[PDB]
Amino acid sequence: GKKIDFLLSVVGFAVDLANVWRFPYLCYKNGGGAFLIPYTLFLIIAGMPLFYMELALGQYNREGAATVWKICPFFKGVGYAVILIALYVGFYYNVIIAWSLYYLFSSFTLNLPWTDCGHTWNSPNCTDPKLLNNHTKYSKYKFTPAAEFYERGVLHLHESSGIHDIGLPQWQLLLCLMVVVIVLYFSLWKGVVVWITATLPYFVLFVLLVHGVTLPGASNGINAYLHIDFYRLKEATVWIDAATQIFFSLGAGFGVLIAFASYNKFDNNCYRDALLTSSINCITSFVSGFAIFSILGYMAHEHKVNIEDVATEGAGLVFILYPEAISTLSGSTFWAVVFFVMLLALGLDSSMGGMEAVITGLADDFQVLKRHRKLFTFGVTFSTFLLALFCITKGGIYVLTLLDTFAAGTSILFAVLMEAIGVSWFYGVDRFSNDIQQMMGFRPGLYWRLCWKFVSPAFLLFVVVVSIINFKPLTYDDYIFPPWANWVGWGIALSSMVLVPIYVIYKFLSTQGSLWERLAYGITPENEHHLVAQRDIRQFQLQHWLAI
Ligand SMILES: [Cl-]
Repeated sequence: GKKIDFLLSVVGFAVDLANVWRFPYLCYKNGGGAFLIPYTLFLIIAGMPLFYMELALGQYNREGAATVWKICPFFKGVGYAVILIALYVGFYYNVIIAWSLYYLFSSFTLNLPWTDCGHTWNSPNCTDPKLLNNHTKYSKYKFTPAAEFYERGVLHLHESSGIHDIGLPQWQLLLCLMVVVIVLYFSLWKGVVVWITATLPYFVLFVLLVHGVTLPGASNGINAYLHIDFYRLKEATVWIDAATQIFFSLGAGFGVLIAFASYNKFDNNCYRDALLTSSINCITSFVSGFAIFSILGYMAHEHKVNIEDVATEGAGLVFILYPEAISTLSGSTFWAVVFFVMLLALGLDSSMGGMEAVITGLADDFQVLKRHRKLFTFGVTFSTFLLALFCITKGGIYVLTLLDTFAAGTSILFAVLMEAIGVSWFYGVDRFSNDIQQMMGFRPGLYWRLCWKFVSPAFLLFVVVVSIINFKPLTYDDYIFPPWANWVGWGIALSSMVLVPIYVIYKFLSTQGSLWERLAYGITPENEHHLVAQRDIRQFQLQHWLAI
């Protein structure tokens, strides 16, 4: 009875829109398996400890992303940075849900629009494998009925020459975005059915696996998935992608975990939560990759194209793959409806989590907003609506790619690294362990403390540095962005990165007293500031810095 509720809760917590939409094309962009090795390694080493850290911080301090830094006042800039990262992601995260709503609306028919050519949106080059009996060597084969539908009857991308000619918003995606935004606002306006939003993703995935294994070309897709290329592992692109996707799927670095845990019971078991979430995430990622590559092998067989060229490597890979596998099921209309309802539910839940992450973080800092949740929610929602309108234009896919590349890459990694440093070195891993013992009754093991203090920061710093010194100019399949687009993306990435040093400078300059007094007040918890006048600061001793 109640244990069923516990199950539903944990499984729903372990699923995300990321695992269903983003992981497929990141695994396919790399070799598959070659992406799972770095994925699992980083998952354990950095993701599990930092997920546990964020949950414990939120639970113990009962604060959001920003105000939780009363323990170490100099990192409120890190809190602000994660809130800004969360605000940036929503702009394009809400457009991926409008796509799901459009596909659901298009799915209410006995002849799915992506099954064959002959529609108003099909180009003369549309090739239906059933209606007819090569393809360069390194193009992405955009002439299939499903790709044609996605890019011309939904995106209308054929009316944009690049990110310099995005055009005007598409009026159908406009209505879908309006509906999504209204639903979010009315689901968030009055405070902080989910049963069927945690079981459906696994039923869909199970059906996908079982059915796609038994397809004419799935064997070669599985063989490609299970073949590992280490010369790919020697490039750091896979490592950067794996780290970013880990922090996307687990929800760390967005302020969502801290805000959600601020409402948890003080005695809730965070260690069990972290273990279960990480295990489910790993298993789900592996199964999702398996099914995705089985479908990719099927399409490679059907279209007589190389597996590396069958589908796009960016956002929309799912909107091509999943319709193409649904069209081969019996009663495909029912399956399309079910699948796109599943996508809508998952996306709405993820957007609600992120928007709540932002609203709670900003309301804890300013009480006026906390007293006017309706108006503040409306403001956040309307800003998101406009900055997402930017992404539903004819060239909106280019803007979405730029955002999905730059709004949480080196920025989210840097923010999580700063969180770990502030919690482990300046606040004290020993103090954090004592707090965890006070909450849950047992102290964290040596592995957790080592990961929090040395291992996870080291790997995070390595990946952050490598993502900067080894930066590949942005591209969308065969399209190469103009040089200024990369500068715009890097400015977007820095807009949140610079909030940490800027706030450190501001806090230092605001505090009164001599240099040492200002430093002590900036590194001491606000509830122990009376000790500063007594010249009793742990951080000014070697024992604090040599503590694990
Ligand atoms: Cl994932």
